[PDB]
This record gives sequence, structure tokens and C-alpha cells, in this order.
Amino acid sequence: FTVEKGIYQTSNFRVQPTESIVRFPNITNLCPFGEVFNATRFASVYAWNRKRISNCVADYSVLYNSASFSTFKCYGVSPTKLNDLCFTNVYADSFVIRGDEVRQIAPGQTGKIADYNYKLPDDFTGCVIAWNSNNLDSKVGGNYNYLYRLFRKSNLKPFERDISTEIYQAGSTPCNGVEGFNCYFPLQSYGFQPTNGVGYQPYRVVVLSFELLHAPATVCGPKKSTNLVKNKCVNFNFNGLTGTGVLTESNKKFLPFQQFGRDIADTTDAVRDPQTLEILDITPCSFGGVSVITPGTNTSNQVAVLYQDVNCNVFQTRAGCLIGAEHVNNSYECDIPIGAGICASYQTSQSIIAYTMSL
Amino acid sequence: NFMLTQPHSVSESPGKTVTISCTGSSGSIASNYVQWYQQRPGSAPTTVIYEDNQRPSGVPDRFSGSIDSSSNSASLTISGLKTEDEADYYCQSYDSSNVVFGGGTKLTVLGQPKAAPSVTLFPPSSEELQANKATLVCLISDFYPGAVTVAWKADSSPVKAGVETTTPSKQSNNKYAASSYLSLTPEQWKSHRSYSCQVTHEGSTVEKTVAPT
Amino acid sequence: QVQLQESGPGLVKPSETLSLTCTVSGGSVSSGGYFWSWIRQPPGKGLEWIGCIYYSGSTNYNPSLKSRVTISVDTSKDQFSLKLSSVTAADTAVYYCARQLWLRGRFDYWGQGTLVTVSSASTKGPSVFPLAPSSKSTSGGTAALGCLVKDYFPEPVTVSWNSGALTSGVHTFPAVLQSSGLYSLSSVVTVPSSSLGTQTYICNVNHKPSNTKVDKKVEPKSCD
Ligand SMILES: *[C@@H]1O[C@H](CO)[C@@H](O)[C@H](O)[C@H]1NC(C)=O
Ligand SMILES: *[C@@H]1O[C@H](CO)[C@@H](O)[C@H](O)[C@H]1NC(C)=O
Ligand SMILES: *[C@@H]1O[C@H](CO)[C@@H](O)[C@H](O)[C@H]1NC(C)=O
Ligand SMILES: *[C@@H]1O[C@H](CO)[C@@H](O)[C@H](O)[C@H]1NC(C)=O
Repeated sequence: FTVEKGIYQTSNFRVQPTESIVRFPNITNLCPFGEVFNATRFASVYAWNRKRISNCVADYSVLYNSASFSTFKCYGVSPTKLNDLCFTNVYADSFVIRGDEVRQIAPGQTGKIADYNYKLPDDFTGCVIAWNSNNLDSKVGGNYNYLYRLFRKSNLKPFERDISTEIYQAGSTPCNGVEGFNCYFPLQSYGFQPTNGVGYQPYRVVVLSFELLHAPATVCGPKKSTNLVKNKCVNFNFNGLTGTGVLTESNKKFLPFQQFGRDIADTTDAVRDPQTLEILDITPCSFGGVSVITPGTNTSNQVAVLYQDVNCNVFQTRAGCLIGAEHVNNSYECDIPIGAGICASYQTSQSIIAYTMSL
Repeated sequence: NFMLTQPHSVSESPGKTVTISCTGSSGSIASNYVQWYQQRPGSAPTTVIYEDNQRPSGVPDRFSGSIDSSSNSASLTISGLKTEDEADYYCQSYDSSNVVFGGGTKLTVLGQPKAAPSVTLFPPSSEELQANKATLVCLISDFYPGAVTVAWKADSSPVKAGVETTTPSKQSNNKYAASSYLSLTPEQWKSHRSYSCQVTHEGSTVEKTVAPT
Repeated sequence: QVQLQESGPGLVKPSETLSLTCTVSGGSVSSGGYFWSWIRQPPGKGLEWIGCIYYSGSTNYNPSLKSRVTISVDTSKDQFSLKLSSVTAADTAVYYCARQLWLRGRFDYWGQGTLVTVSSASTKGPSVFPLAPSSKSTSGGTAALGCLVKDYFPEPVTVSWNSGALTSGVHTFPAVLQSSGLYSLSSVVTVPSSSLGTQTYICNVNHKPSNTKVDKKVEPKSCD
């Protein structure tokens, strides 16, 4: 309850950041992926094209605002919140199908195509994009270039392709691969025609599934670019660290292949801005703690608060910031030490003053 | 030419389960996303379901939707009917760059008993007569059910020309209110000895009469 | 959050041009990559889709409403407007400006619906006539009196009794279309017959679009 004259450390001063600006990309780009949706010709369902995408920035907004797709189905994730969510790999399964068979392509349905060509599992989180392009993949006289499977011995595992051309056996008598009795070919040609209606034209159906495993994000959606702020205690995340500090204008340039910068003490204190190739320094804001100057018990009641290594009645001393004690140019013998050759005392009403000590 | 077919009138007692359908004519119902909108009378519609099975944040869990793609019908299941559920239900589609809505469903619940329609008759005013106009006003109030048939009379001949009547509207005391107006010339008002308005309500007839005095 | 508020007149003449603008507060038209759409709803009928717009020049219109919908976006004022040509009497619908997050999906935010009425006449003031109670106007211990509002254009008209001091028993009826263009209604109040000759009853009919306020006193009928 009684405090004597001297410096007492009570707590620490923390400069909490007020803004959090994050900027990974600078612009938007995409790898050649639309070529499989705009190719000269497609593949059948017995042997469909399989595409893998790796290490490529890609947005799905362009693949939606075409205003030309007749149908669109994506389960597992909301269509408007899939870009910011990040996965590992995207599998593209492109094939052709008729107008009466787009109904059967859904998780949990039976039929003759969804069970014999491509089985959809219950935990199917992909998107199905289908549209009509009958003016290119069909021609007069009968377009029979596309194939599909009609017969199979038993069920097939999902995400499995079958290209077996063996003749399916219905009974117990072998046929030795002839067009005889009690056997039939499993592969049958399509019936595409440019003068068809709305339920038997060749539609292009693609499947965009996602991979979820113990791997970092490789191909997903980029981020937006916020405003650049400098000389303020602002938290940032420039591709390797969530650091809070001021961003001053540096005078040292980097080699044109580096992104980070460390020091002798091995602390990341320099990062190149991806927006304009600007080299910015990093310096922490919270420095030191606080101290209280007390004249003593039965002498005074007011106190002076000293900041240790913080840059700002108020006097900017060489040992931080001192508030609550006026500065006087004369010098006496000092009693309460502060540091850097300047002390504080209680003299003439009477108030706490700070002065350079006399030797 | 793709149109969504919806049941125009659907009624169910509170606490039970009812199913609202939405059938597509040409396009398959699993082709495009189906959105159900519950709109209060005199209020903006609000989205109560999206992606055909996902409930937006705020709506109760009971707004469950199912897709019967074989019959090309979209289904919306409601469990535990309440008072606030009485609203118009519309199902949405997209077809091909042309958003198509549904016919509409009126969730119903199953409060005034039969009430007699107090009838009042008013003759034309002298100020209206000085304006070369005349109007006979018949008032129908405090009645239930809200189905009243009016028939003006000129002494004994029924009057149909210039007759304007109002549809019954619910009052504050759970009853209904209505009116009938007979536009007339000042000469025709005094040509007949008397004019009368006859109100038929559930078989019973209440008649008032007025005369030029 | 964001909100959508419509403007423009609530009336339009037949074979004219409609001008309804929906303004945006709390958000940006160009930012976010979302769509705008206009949806109308006739009274007692289902919702009808008119058209949708982007912040660019992309537009798609209903096939039944094609070659008549003109919608433009002005990002400077942060609003978009819809222009309609050859409006008929069947175009009477409540216009809703709804924000659309997914082009094939839900209209998450709906603006409040402005009422649009198409009628063929000149805006005219109402004609208020007193409704005198008499012996034939009372059935029992209570009587009735009112005021007649005839030959006005447009809706709505408000009627108050004794400057709103009388509310019990007051019945304001919905308007009905007359044989020639205009509307007609009445507002009546049930009163005990003892205070017929001792209390003054004045109806206050107000017609804001024509800027006409009429106060008409109601007195018992005098035989002449
Ligand atoms: C990102 O794009 C902007 C605008 O095109 C450009 O100014 C900036 O230099 C780019 N940054 C890169 C390519 O790192
Ligand atoms: C395919 O090519 C056409 C014309 O070159 C183009 O308009 C379209 O956007 C491309 N992509 C798809 C998915 O149709
Ligand atoms: C303290 O900050 C002020 C303004 O931010 C600046 O003028 C002054 O030079 C700073 N003090 C030191 C020692 O850098
Ligand atoms: C102290 O005196 C010196 C003498 O020149 C003057 O420069 C300085 O401003 C004075 N300081 C105060 C706080 O009065």
C-alpha cells in the first residue's frame, strides 16, 4: 500500500493491429482447360477423355457466365461458394450422351448408362455441365461415330473405365466370337441426327470432380487485391507468414527471383510486393513495456508514466516516451533514475519534473 | 415452351405433413436448379429453399425439398403446419436463358361463424342532385359467409344498369363487409315511387326501401 | 448489408413508356460479379420473369416479353432502370427489383414491390356526397351514416371521421371499377340513433394524386 520513489514496471504496452490486408495474386489467369470443352471432336462413354489439372490458377466464373449451357448440376458444394474453397486436383471426365440419358446421370439412379458406363457414387461432390452442340458433332446421312455400351456381366466400381470388346454371354453355350445364337455384342452405335428433337440429340456432358487428401491446395480460386497501406501497424500475409508491422519504403533491391528477405538474426523483415515489385521492410510495433514514476508515500499523489521503447505534459526523451512530467532545462541532482542521462523528481504548486542529471 | 405445373389450391390442418409438387412439361426437372419462394400477401417473396435440397440460414428445418426426376416433378415437403405458413408458394426454373416460375400454391389452414348482414340503405343527397347526378348506396356488413348477392329494385322492376357492387372483405370483428352502388339520373330517381335494395344471404332475405322525400 | 429500393411513378397510361428505376444502397453495382433482374407479379397471379441484366451490356428477356423490355445500368448513380414499351391494361402488376446471386439460382434479396396501375382517363378529383341517415337507415337501437366517394382517378383515397377521432364501427370498403373508367367507394360508421341530432359527424376524404381534400358534414335527412 505504500510506494517509495523509483521506477516500477507494471505491464507491457501492446500496439494491436487495426487492419488486415491480404493480397496473393495480381491478376486472373487460366491453363488450357477450355480446349476439352471446345475440341474438334469428343470421345465415347466406353472410353472417355480423362483430364488432370495441376499447378494452374483458374476461375470458375468464366465457365458459368457463358449463358449457353442448357443444363447445370453440381452437388456437394454450393455453386456460388466453390471458388474460394480450395482443393488439390480437378478431374475432367468428358463424353457424349443422348437427351434421354442426362436424367440418369445423378448420384443414386439406375438405368442402362449410369450402371454400365459410369457409376456415380453416393459421395459425389462434382459438378456436371452439359450443353447442346448438335451443329458440329452430327451430320446428314447418319452420324454413327459415337459408341456406347449396352450389356455388362455385373456391376462396376465407380470411377472405373471398361473397354472390353468381348461378346457378352447370356446363356451357357459358347459362341467362339461369332454372330450366332444366345450371344450378342455389348457395344452398340448411337442414333444421332441433326434433325432430331430435344430428347435424342448428342449432348456434351462433362464431370468436374474434386480431390480431398492430405495435400496442400494446388489448383483453386485466387484472392482479391485490397488497398496498399504503409507506415502503419497493419497485419499482412505475403505468401509465407502472417506478420504484423509497419511497411516502410526500403532502399535495397532484390534479385529478380526472390520473394522473401531475412537478416543476421534470421527474421523475415523484407518482402517484395507482388502488386508492383516493390521492396517493403517489416518492423514490429510493440516495443518494451511501461513504467510508473512515483514521488513516494506522504509526498505526492500524482504519477508519471514512462514508455520504454515507444515513439510518441508529453516529453520525448531518449529513453522512450515520458508523459505526466514537464521538462525543465536546468539541472539538479537526480534521485529517481530513468535512463539515458535524464532523471525525474518532484520539485516546484509542485509537480513532477524531468531533467538531465548533474554530475 | 417449358412451364412448371403447380397445384393451385392446397389445404391442410396444422401439425400434419403436406407435399407440394412442381411438374415440368418439356424439360426434365433435374436439368436445372429449382428454387421455392414463400411470399406473404402484401409482401416481397422470400427464398425458403435452394439447390432443391438445401435450406437457407433462417428458415426452419421443416422446409424440406425432394426431386422426383422420373416423373419430372419437383416436390417440397412441409411438416408441422403453423399459422404463419399461410403464404403463396412458387417454384422457379431457368430452362435456357429464360427464367420460368411456377403456377403458385396457397398453403391453407383448417374464424367467424355464420353472421347476418346488417343492411342499410341511403338515398341520393341534394348536393349530388344539384350536380346532375344520383346514386343509391346499399351497405352490407357484419355477415358470414362472405358470399352475398344483391339485386336492386325500382318499385317492382329489377335494376341492372349502373349497378356496381363490392366483393366481401373481412372486418375487424371476424365478420365481412360489402357495398352496392346504383348510379342513376336525377329524373329516374323521381320517376319511380320508391327504390329498394334486396340482400340474399344463406337463403334469408333482408330488404330496405327508400323514397324521394 | 445491401438493400434494393425502387422508384418511378406508380401510374402509366396505355400505349406509353414505363420508367421504373431501382436504386442500390450498401453495395456496388459493378463489384462482386452478381446479376440484376426485374420480376413482376399481377394481383392474385403468379410471379412472372421479365428480364435480367449484368453490370455490362449482357441482357436476356422473356420470349413473351421480347422486343419490349429495355433495361440499362448506370454505374455512376449505382442504379439500374427498366423501360417498357406498349403497356396495356393487362400489364397491371407489382414490380419487384430482386438481387440475383446465381444466374440459374435464387433471388436472395427482394426489394419491396411498387404498385403499377394502367388505366385510360385523366387524373380527376373525387366527388364527395353526404349520406343522410333516416328512419329507414336504422335497424334497432343503432343507426348508420357515411360518405360517398364517386368518380375519382386514381387509387388510393383515405377517409377519416372527425379527423381520426372516430374509429370504432368505421368500415372503409375497397374501390370498384365503374362502368366508365373511374372508381367508387364509401366509408360508413355505425352509431346509436340517440346522438343523431346532437353530435356532428364530418368525413374527411383525401385524394393525394389530385391534391384535393374535402370535408363533408353528415346530417339527418330533411324531407322536402
Ligand atoms: C499484376 O498485374 C498488374 C496489372 O496487369 C501489373 O501492374 C503487375 O506488374 C502484375 N504483377 C506481376 C505480374 O507480378
Ligand atoms: C466454344 O467456342 C465458341 C465459339 O468459338 C465460344 O463462343 C464458346 O464460348 C466456347 N466455349 C463453349 C463452352 O462453348
Ligand atoms: C516519432 O514519430 C514522429 C511522427 O510519426 C516522427 O516525426 C519522429 O521522427 C519519430 N521519432 C523517431 C525517433 O523516429
Ligand atoms: C532552456 O534555456 C535554453 C537557453 O537558451 C533555451 O534554449 C531552452 O529553450 C530552454 N528550455 C525551456 C524548456 O525553457
